[PDB]
Amino acid sequence: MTSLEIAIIVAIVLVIAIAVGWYLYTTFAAAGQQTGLTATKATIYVTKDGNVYLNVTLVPQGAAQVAISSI
Amino acid sequence: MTSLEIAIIVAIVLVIAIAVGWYLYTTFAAAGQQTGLTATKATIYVTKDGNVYLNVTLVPQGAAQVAISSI
Repeated sequence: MTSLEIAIIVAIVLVIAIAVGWYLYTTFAAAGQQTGLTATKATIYVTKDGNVYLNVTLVPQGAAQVAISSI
Repeated sequence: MTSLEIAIIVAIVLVIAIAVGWYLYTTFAAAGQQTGLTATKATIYVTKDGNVYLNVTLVPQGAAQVAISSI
């Protein structure tokens, strides 16, 4: 087909290819941030007056600021 | 044919040829401006008070001012 046609088709083709490629990149960058909490040490402490409190040690697995909902 | 005829025919022929040639040029110049958006980084952010906002990085593919319709 005429070079005009190859011009049009290559333009649209390149736009679509770049879009999909950097879509893959962004999906990878979002999947790499999957995170979660893990505990390495926990011993509930109790005082003489009845006050209790948990003294735990956390380590965030991943690269993010995990949000604690409830204990 | 008589040079009168060749004069007439070459005039009309040259007009038509120039018209079609610069038609091809203008079609190429219009096809070269095919454009589109592409994203390279996107991470939705959320505040403590519930306000959310997307912080994306855009790069226009092509040579034009793309118009965003909806997200």
